[PDB]
This record gives sequence, C-alpha cells and structure tokens, in this order.
Amino acid sequence: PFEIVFEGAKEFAQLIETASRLIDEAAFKVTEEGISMRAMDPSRVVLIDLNLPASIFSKYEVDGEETIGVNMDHLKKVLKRGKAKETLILRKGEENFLEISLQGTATRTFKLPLIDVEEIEVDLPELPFTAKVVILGDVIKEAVKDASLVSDSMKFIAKENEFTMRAEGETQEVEVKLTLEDEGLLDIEVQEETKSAYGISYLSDMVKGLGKADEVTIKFGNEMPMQMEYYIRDEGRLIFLLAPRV
Amino acid sequence: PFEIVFEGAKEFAQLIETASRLIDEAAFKVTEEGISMRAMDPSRVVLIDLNLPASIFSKYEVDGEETIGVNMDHLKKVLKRGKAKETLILRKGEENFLEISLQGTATRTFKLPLIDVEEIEVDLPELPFTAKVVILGDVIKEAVKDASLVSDSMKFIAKENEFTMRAEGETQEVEVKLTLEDEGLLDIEVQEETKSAYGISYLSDMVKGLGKADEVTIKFGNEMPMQMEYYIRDEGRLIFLLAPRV
Amino acid sequence: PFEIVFEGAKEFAQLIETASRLIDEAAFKVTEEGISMRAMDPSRVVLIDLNLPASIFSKYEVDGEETIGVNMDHLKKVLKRGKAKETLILRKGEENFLEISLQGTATRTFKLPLIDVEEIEVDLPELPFTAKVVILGDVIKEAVKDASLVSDSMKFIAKENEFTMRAEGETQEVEVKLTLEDEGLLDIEVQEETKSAYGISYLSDMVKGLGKADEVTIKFGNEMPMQMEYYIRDEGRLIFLLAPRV
Amino acid sequence: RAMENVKVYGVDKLKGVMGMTSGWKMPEPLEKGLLRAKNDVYVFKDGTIRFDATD
Repeated sequence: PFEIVFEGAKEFAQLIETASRLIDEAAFKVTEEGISMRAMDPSRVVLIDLNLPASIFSKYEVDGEETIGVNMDHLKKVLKRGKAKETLILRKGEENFLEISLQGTATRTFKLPLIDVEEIEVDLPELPFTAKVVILGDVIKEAVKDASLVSDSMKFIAKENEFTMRAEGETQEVEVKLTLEDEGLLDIEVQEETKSAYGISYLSDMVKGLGKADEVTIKFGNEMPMQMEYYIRDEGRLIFLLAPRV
Repeated sequence: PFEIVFEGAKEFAQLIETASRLIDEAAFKVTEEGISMRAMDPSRVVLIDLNLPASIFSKYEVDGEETIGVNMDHLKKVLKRGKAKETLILRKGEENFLEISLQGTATRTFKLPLIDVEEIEVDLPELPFTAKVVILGDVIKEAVKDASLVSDSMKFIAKENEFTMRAEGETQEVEVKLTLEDEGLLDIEVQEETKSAYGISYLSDMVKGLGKADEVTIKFGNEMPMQMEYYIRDEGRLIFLLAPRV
Repeated sequence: PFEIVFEGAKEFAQLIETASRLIDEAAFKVTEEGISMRAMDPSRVVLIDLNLPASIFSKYEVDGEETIGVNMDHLKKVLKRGKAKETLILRKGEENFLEISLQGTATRTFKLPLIDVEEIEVDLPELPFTAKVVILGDVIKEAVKDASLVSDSMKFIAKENEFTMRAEGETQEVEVKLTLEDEGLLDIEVQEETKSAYGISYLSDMVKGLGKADEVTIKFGNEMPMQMEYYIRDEGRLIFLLAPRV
Repeated sequence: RAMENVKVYGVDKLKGVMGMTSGWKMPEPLEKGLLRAKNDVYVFKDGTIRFDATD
C-alpha cells in the first residue's frame, strides 16, 4: 500500500523502455530505501541492474517493502503514453493492481494486474576488470551503429591511454579509435591490455536511448563480460553486464 | 459552371481527409449559399455532415446550384499534394470535369472526372441529447488513443459538472476523468446522468486531425448516438453522428 | 597511392546517393585534375555524368591517375553514415583497399575492397538541343511528384518564353505551366517548339535530393533525350541524360 | 568468388533454392545465378528458362 510521485514521466518511460528491450517480465523490489530492479535476459547473456534511490522522486511513500510483478510490455506501452513533462504517479493499495496516474493538463488513471514473477536472484558484485573507461553517449552509440554495418560481433581494445573499437566482416573493416586527448573520451583507466568481443545486437539494445549529454562507464577485462553503467538524474544509475563471445 | 477560391489549401485537404477516412465516395451539394456535404458510412454507423458557408472562401462564384460527384480517394490524394499556404481553386465549366488549381509559387492544374453518386438522403435534426459538453481537441484525442490500448469500445459517462471516459478489457482498466475545474473541459451542460459506448475504431477515425487548439462539441443521451461537432475557420463546422453499441 | 580531404561529408554522401539510385557499381576515374565518374543504367536509358574538379576539396592529393572500382551500394551505406559537418577523407596506398576516414568529434576508419569494373565508355558530347531551360529544384521535384499521381510518363512542352509540363492517365489530367514571368522559372532559351516524354520513374530517381535552393539546367529537343545538369559547390556539377519514350 | 569470376557486383538479390531436390543434389555454379539476376531472368527446375504462351 504505497504511493510514489515522479516528475518527467517521459524520461522514466525511456529508461523503462531500455530495460524493456532485453527482458519481457520483471519484478520491482520496492523498499523504503528506493525502487530496485534486477533481472537477466532469456539468453543468460546480459544482466540488467536498475537502482532507484527514493531521493529522485518528487514524492516517495512506501510503507514496508514489497515486490511488484508486472508485464514489462504492458507497462512499456502505458508509460510510453506519457509525455515530456506530465507527472507520473504509482499507487498500490490492498487489491492486486497497480494504479498509474498521468497528470499533466489532466489526470488519467490506468490499472495493471500484477503478475507473479519467479525470481532467479544472481547478484554479481565487483569482478576483475582490467580496464575502465568513461565516454560520451553518442560516441558509443555511433560506434555500435557503425559496427552494425560490417559484422555482428564488436571487438573492444583498451590500451594505455587509448580506447579503440573495431569490427571486421568478410571484406569491410570498421575501426574507431579515440584517447584522452580526444573530446569524447572523458576518462581512461588503463591497468593493462584489455580486449574482448560482444554481440552487436545486445549492444544495440543497450545504447539506444542515449543523447550526446550522456556519460557511460565501461569496466571489463581480457575475454570477460563488460559492465556498462550510466546515471539517471545523478542518483539512480543503470548497469548492464554483457558476457563476451568466443 | 462555377469557380471557387479558398486559401490555406492544406487545411481544407486535412478536413477532406477527415471526411475521407469514413466514406469512399460522396457528392458535394454546391449552392450559392455554400458548399455542402452529407453522407453516411457503409456500415450505417456514422453520419458525416459537412457545412461550408461561402463566407469562408476568399472568392466564391457559383452560378446556380449543382451536385458534384467525386472519388474521395482521388480527391484526397490530389488535395493532399497541396501545401501550407498555396492557394486552392475549384473550377467547373461545361464538360464533366472538375479543375483543381493549386497556385503557390507556381500554378498546377488537375482534372477529376466527376462520378455519379446514388444519393441516399437521411437528414436527422436535433434529437434528445441528455448531456452536452465542449472540450479541447487533444484531450479527446489522447483519451481515444488511450482506450485503444485496453479495448475496442469506449464508454462515456456524463455526470453533474463532471465528464468521465473509460474503457475496460480483459485485465487492464482505463479511466479519464475531468470537470469544469480542470483546464481541458471548457464547458459541461448536465441535464442528468448520461452513459454510452462507442466503437473506438470509429472514434479514432473521427478525432484524428485535431490540435490542442481545437474545441469540440459532444451531445448525447443514455444509450443513443453521439453527435460531435467542431468549427472550421469559425464559420463552417463539421458534425459526426455515431451510433452507440449494445 | 592518394589521399583526399572533403568537407561536408553529408552533402557528398547525398550526391553519391543520387548516382546510386540508378546504377549499382561504377568506377571513379581519379586524375590529378579531379575525380570523375561516368556510367549508364542497366536499362541503357539514363547516363550519369559526374564531374569533380579538385578545387572543391579542402585537400586534394593525387599522385598519378587511376580508376577506382567500388560497390556503389556499400559505399552508399558507408558515406550515409557520415553526418552534417564531419570531415571526409579518402586514402589509398599499395593494397587493394579504399580507406574512408570520417573525422568529426572523433575519427572513424572504414576499408572497402575495390572491385573491378568492366568499363563501357560512351562519351556523348553536345547534341541538337532545341530548348534549354533553368529552373528551381523544388519546382521540378514537385512537378514530377505530381505526375506520379496520374501516369508513368511525363510529357514536357517548351514554347516561346513558356515552359509547361503535363501528364495524362486514364481519367485524371495534370498540368504545370510557368514562364519567365513566374518566379521559379529562372531562364528559358526557346529556339522553337519542343516536346518530349520521359519515364516518370527515372525522373523520380533524378530529382530526389533537391532543395528549393537548387538550380537545374534542361536541354532537349523534339522526341530526343533530355540532358539535366546542376552544380555542386559551384564547381563540379552532375549531368543526367535521359532517353525519351515512343 | 563468383563476383570475382564473372565481374558483376550490382545484384539487388540472388534468390536461391531452399534445398536441392535432384538426386545428386549437385548445385548450379553461382556465376550463372549472378548473370540471371543481372539481366532479371528466371530459371526452371532443369536449368532452362521457359515462357508459357497460349498457342
């Protein structure tokens, strides 16, 4: 029996879309600290970790702690119906429904039957990540879209003070180098030579929904999963975990 | 043997589209008073009533009164080829053709073979309409688009000083309330409790082509057809008549 | 073993698209004077003549003269990945690859395996062209799009101080007249009565990619191919040669 | 290797066969497919190009 009030519903709908393009259902671990999400793709190739501290909400009213079970598709269509500045509200009382209130010029109320979600909890804390880089959003977004031309597996190469991406197909070759000197490369933390490869499809699901004013974190090691991260209103950030190939 | 000159061809093409999305052919009762249209869907579920007083036209030259018979599809593609401010002209002499002249940066002339239309005239004057409400365009447009999510039949409920819309499907529930206090509800004229249901498809055909700066009239009674109306350049307004369900 | 530096990669990609929509492969006769292209459709109905004087390039470094053989499709996808102001670079050394360097916010390197092109050279110099007209781009673009409604063969009629286009199908009729008095008709050079017809499809492939600020040249005679032309950065212009019908 | 052999690159598509139904299931050389596509002529089950007409 809670209520929640979040402003800028279009943003929240965007991020919920982001989580949506990989999994179809998911549960929301609502605690008085904040709203939490954590789930994995069907393929067991990517891990979506959503963290929402209550501070971000214009109002945050939780009485206890409970897990919501919702159809990410239905919620995605619903939240997608919100716009730029209309206010979002999330209410839940006794009954087994979630009430979404979009109030901008007017109030609109939706109800979503909650669905049971068999939870498979796999918490994966910090791991041996050789290199760690921060980079503007549109840099990586452009890059992935480029590797979409020539292949389906994008290879990452992290060298001392230099970050380079690349991909090769049958005859076409794609390369994207950039270093700290370059503008888009905000930071590089080189411990040593790192190299990996990742499913360009999964990356495309990842980086869609990124403007130029989007900073992204990338930790990873030689032939091991990437962990991507980026903040949301500077408090609650999302983190993906992508297993490499080969 | 007339000629007509209307400015803002894109607008007129928009409204002709509006009439287009329900019927495929139709006749234009041109009189020296003005251009008139009146027809009904194939399904006999909706009645489109177009009224065009000659005053709206930058030039209006009718010699007598005659009925045009045109393919709404062909005219729709034609008028759709006009743009924002280019001038529209409608000429007809002896031959069985309609000449459409789009003159903006240049003049362009089209000719449309007129088609005979078997006229089935059903004039339906004022009827017992319990409630009558005015509302901004985008309010209803958003609302219908919302009811498109959960069902195919949108239910309307008019209570004293309060207008509420709703729709329910298998699981989900959609509700849109608003009153005179709310911004988008310009007026309400409550005689008593009114309730109806209507085909969400037909409504979608109706309200498409409505900006926020669009006022709409809605008269209707308990389990009986709605009559919607909205003005066009403040003189000639269009009126739909939608039979309810159940 | 050359290198080339051209600014405004999006423009160049646009024109390369223009050439692309008619032929699938082609060779680039690079000379120290400039980059040249010349090829014909499969149908032997249109001739694309590309002329690029070296002056247009911010840097132009050719050592000798050689012919490049490239997949217009692959190059089209590649160049299409450039944007508004990012800088284009074209490099070629010993190996049988072309290196495309898109450097805006960052540098991105692509490599394209060059392909042998069986060259069928048909140079067609000035020919007896009765009429010759200059006209704004969007005029002809609108016109062709209009003739797309009623027919597949657009007829051109050039009379003294007057240029008129038209097309007729089963029923409908389309006409577009304009003269020197009209704004969009920059020039007319009438030697005598000229009339022709052309494949509206081919014209549509031609004029796509034309803003209002685009001047176009048209030379042609009674029942003979049109030659269209338009400049690119005021130095290197493209010229199409379209065989008439009937 | 086909495009290398016959010197043709501008094929919109090259529609193949879902599965050889011949006994040997020996496949046609791709070059001929490229030339068919380049001219836009279709093939029939033996490798010949036919043209039905009411006689």
